[PDB]
Amino acid sequence: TNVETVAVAPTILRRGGDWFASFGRERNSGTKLFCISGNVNEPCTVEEEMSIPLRELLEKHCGGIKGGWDNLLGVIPGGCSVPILPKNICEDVLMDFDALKDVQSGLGTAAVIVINKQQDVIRAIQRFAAFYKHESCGQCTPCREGTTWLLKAMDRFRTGQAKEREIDMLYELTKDIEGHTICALGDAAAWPIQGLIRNFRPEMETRMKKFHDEVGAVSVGGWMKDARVEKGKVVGAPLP
Amino acid sequence: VPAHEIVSGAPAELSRNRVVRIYQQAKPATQSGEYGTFAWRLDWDIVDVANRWENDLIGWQSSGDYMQATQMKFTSKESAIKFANKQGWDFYIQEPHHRKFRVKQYANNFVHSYGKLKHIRTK
Amino acid sequence: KSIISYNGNTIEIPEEYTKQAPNRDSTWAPAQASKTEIYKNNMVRFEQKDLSKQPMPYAGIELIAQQPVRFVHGNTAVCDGANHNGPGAQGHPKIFINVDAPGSHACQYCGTRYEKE
Amino acid sequence: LPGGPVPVFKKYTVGSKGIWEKLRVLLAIAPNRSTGNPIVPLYRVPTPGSRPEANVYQDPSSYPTNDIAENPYWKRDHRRAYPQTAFFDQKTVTGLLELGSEATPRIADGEAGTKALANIANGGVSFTQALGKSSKDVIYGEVLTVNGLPPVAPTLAPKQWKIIEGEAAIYPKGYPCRTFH
Amino acid sequence: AEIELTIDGHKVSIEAGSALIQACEKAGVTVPRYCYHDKLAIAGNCRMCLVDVERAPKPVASCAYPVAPGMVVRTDTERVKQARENVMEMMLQNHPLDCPVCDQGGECDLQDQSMRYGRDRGRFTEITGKRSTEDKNIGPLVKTSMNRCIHCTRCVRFANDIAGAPELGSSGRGNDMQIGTYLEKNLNTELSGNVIDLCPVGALTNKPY
Ligand SMILES: Cc1cc2nc3c(=O)[nH]c(=O)nc-3n(C[C@H](O)[C@H](O)[C@H](O)COP(=O)(O)O)c2cc1C
Ligand code: SF4
Ligand code: SF4
Ligand code: SF4
Ligand code: FES
Ligand SMILES: [Zn+2]
Repeated sequence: TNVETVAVAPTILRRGGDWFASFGRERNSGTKLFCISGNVNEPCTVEEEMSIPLRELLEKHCGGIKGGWDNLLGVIPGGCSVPILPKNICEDVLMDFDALKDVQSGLGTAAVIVINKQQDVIRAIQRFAAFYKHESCGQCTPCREGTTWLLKAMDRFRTGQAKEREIDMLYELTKDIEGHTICALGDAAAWPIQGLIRNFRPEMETRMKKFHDEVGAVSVGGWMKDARVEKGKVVGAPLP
Repeated sequence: VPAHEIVSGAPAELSRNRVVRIYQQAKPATQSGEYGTFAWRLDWDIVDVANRWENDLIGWQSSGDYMQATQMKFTSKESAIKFANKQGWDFYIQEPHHRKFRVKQYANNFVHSYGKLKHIRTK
Repeated sequence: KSIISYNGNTIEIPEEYTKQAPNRDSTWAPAQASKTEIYKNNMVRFEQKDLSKQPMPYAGIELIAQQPVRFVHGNTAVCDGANHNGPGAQGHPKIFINVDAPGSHACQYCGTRYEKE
Repeated sequence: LPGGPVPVFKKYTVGSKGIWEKLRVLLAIAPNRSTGNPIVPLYRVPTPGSRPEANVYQDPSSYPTNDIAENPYWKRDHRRAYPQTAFFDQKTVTGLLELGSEATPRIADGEAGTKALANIANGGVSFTQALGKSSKDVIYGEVLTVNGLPPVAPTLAPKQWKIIEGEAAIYPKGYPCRTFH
Repeated sequence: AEIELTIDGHKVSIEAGSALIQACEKAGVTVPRYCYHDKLAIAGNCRMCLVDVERAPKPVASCAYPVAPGMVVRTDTERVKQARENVMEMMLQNHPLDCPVCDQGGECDLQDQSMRYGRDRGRFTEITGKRSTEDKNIGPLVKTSMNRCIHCTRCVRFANDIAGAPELGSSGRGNDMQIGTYLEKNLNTELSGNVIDLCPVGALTNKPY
């Protein structure tokens, strides 16, 4: 068990169980350390009650968002391993287990990494997929062979060498890793890609059409048709 | 047992000199499949002069034995025996060998060492 | 070139015909059957015959050794062995060679050696 | 008359030119007849090893099969979805006559219906005994047609013929062969 | 002393505490696999023997899920066929195009299970492509070509347990895991030509043959 949940143990043994149970909701009860980071004006870590609205988390104790409330592109409650909340519904949201898993997402450890609008989300999620490829232990075949393919598709989608169906395909191969592994690193690596495809699909297709008439058109797998294999290397493509 | 070897058209040489073998095919050590290990094969023992020799010319495997490529499949062991002595053939029969059932647990891999460890698992 | 004809007879062939090919004299397999072996075995039927119009088609083990070694800067070297003037899929299947050990690693379909630099 | 006689300048055959064609329309049986020899600049140019269409060719495909992401193969496999031969002995037909059918279950007493199944599975009843035991409207319902007639030997797609006899026929009247369509 | 359960409608009795794969082998039900073997320990690496089990949210690995009473097991679920195609496509992404030069042509477990359970086509067509593994000289008896390894741990489990030669192992993380002696150390044991019938792919194979 975690370092926090036994560091809280003598306090709640002393104060009693129902003084702890007063805070939060019916099954979501008590306190939590919140570490709010990313693109806040004031990054800091709080100790605050569960079941709390995210707007009066980010504005009450964090200064505000860098650029105000309309400068919110998205938000990650918890660590790397839960999907994005887009801006539309994360005004209404509570930070317990209940009001995040009905928003298809997790509390996790309640790290809150908010996303600047002037920053790119697909660069961030390419970085997340590179984290999961580096940190995978490599034992079972779907996680180990999946994180490498997730990285190879996310670099390609970051610059944009793709067809508009391959995002579709990307969803499919996160569904492949999702529940077939030993530990939960496989569905940890599945989830941020799923949140990206659910919440920022036109964000990806804008970058893809930007590629499509800055450069010529592209086949499946990132191949262009001047792209050929000469001695050693691959030429013709800028190889993401 | 009716003797059909005189009405088959086969020569007398085959029923009086050639010994044949009924066997169930072994599970290969190569792969984990077991599909070719159910039918009973009928197969002729080789003749030592007539089996195979290499050609003068190119080195083709030449043969004078003609039952070397024939092989039969039967559903049953008693099917193969009934057909084999119905045709009047000298046969040997080979009994199959299945695997001994041993109980496996995944929790066997990490049980507690009281004395010397005497092993280090890997996984 | 005189070879003994199983009887103490020595039969005589020109030495341009005891070579495996006009590239290489010696044999490139442990069961390749030397030309002295072949001619020792059946010269009953190379009689009255021209050795000139026999095929002699140019052993490839030394035609691959005189090709230069390609140099790759990355970790893995890609190979298909295709031409790129031909409209279609020619060459072998595309395989990826690791170049990490000292020396040159050859393609197992084509034999073109690749080296990391 | 949609496939009737066409003149010989729509037939792709070398024919004739000059006043020799004016001679051969008088010296002919039917003037709209080719000579047999194909037109050299038209027939097989360019030669098949020299085609501009060969360098643009790509392998064809249908959409719900070449589709990269949504189909799995087990949904569009049909070699492993073969049906087997429904082999029926006489005692399963006795079972179908006496116990019933899955459309038509004449079985109450499910606990006792298993042992009512059992003796026919052992061979308690025989088949002509089942034909005598069974009702007349089960004989006219499941064995026979609902009108009491024998069922006719079934065909998959019936073919109704229509003899063409006018001048749309292939031989005019007087020839001993007819068009049947 | 025994437990009765149901696989595919079949009712089967097996000794208590066994593996679900042993229940499936007893009932005649064919379940595909890559890192299970009768004379070896149980590992859940290859993820091929996933199976539909009532009172379980996810498909469970049939080689390490123990036998319990009242068990209802299905193998012909649409979810199970989808899972087998998924795990097969995952296996095939980094496995090199060596079938005309591999020694296990008509004897490859991966290959015969790829027809029966795997996907028709392949979507692996990146420019960056498959990884490549360095060849590892083990000894004079075992030819070793480790691009076509699937990391089934089976050689490592064997030379650990039975041969008593602990020189084999798995060194690395992610795709940079390798199966060999880390120092380029020669492998002795009195039965070292037995690891080459054991590997399901042709990565460890026969050197004079
Ligand atoms: C890849 C992976 C990494 C994990 N890392 C941590 C961690 O760093 N700290 C932690 O407290 N739990 C971590 N967990 C969850 C642990 O399994 C955790 O110890 C356990 O599931 C729950 O312990 P608890 O009862 O305190 O919640 C991780 C899980 C996975 C699958
Ligand atoms: S999911 Fe975890 S245990 Fe399985 S291969 Fe990935 S890192 Fe290893
Ligand atoms: S082991 Fe792999 S490369 Fe070799 S034949 Fe089998 S599938 Fe092909
Ligand atoms: S060396 Fe062979 S048996 Fe061992 S893990 Fe690799 S592929 Fe499997
Ligand atoms: S054999 Fe059961 S998962 Fe590898
Ligand atoms: Zn090559």
